[PDB]
Amino acid sequence: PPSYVAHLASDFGVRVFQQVAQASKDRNVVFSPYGVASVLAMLQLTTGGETQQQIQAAMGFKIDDKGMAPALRHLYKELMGPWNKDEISTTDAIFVQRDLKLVQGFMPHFFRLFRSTVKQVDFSEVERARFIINDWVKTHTKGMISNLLGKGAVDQLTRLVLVNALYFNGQFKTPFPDSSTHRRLFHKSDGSTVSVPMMAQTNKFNYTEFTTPDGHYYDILELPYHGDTLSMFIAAPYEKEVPLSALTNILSAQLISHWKGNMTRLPRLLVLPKFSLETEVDLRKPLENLGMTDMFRQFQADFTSLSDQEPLHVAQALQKVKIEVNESAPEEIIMDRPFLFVVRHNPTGTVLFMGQVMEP
Ligand SMILES: [Cl-]
Ligand SMILES: [Zn+2]
Repeated sequence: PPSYVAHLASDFGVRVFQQVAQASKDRNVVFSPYGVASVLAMLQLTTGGETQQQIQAAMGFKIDDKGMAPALRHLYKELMGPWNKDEISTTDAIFVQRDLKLVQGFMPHFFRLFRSTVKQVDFSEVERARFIINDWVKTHTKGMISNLLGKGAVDQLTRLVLVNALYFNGQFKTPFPDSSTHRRLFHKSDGSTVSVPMMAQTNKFNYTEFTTPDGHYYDILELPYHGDTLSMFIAAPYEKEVPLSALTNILSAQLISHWKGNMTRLPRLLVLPKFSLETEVDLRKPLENLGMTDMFRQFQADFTSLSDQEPLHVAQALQKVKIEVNESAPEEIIMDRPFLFVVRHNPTGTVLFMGQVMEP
């Protein structure tokens, strides 16, 4: 049912998300499982030796394997095509220090595969190199993702920067009435409460309930987008006493597919907090946790496919994502507690976005 590579990409990106979620247990996190898989799929082409092994081992595939590069290319083009209706602004980029002899033939080879190019910049001009990179990222995200590199992120010694940014403000197939949006009490994991804008809509929603292995029931709702291609999945334990982590730790691309397959439409009243999350994740620690350590270590990093004439290592590997959820006697579903969301491309089964709303 899913694309073989879409599954590999999604499963990989999900494992990375779980690493971020475990690190920031009680903070908001919005992440792109597909984005991180994609930028790391590209990194495979620049990477060699042990550094490549670690990435390949973690992703479950080699950009080397036959048809693997086309597959990703087709997947991307499928996700970003006009037929989707619901726009997704995304960008990735490898920035390399200028005046470093690159492996003759790599540039055009990288382009033939991913239809992107490696950008060369002078990190010597720290603040200029930083603006060049940030303005690129903003320019290629409808101007939505700004300042992806904060002051200090890069210095005159930076030689390789890895960047990925996404913005999504989708429009629901069935919109929430503006009039129903009101301030409502949200219960945070620590037991405290804040009053936040929540949307309300009675409709025949896609819904189903799963149990955690330990037997805790949790609600899952699917909110399709007007393009009939993407869907948001909202999931959270029914019992507030059960932490959201109980879901995040069992999460997988495959589980989400089962959620979808078990959905039935039922007259429901959904109260869902209106929210706008922006998050930058430093991919280093999460990726290191998954066995990919070489790529960040100066002289141990093997990027000999990109440049064998001079040592390289990733100074920064950063993803920044902005997601906005807005308006665009039946059973009552109130998301007044920390919950997961998943944005999914259903035709391919790709997990584009994933996040936890710990505090709207
Ligand atoms: Cl919680
Ligand atoms: Zn299955």
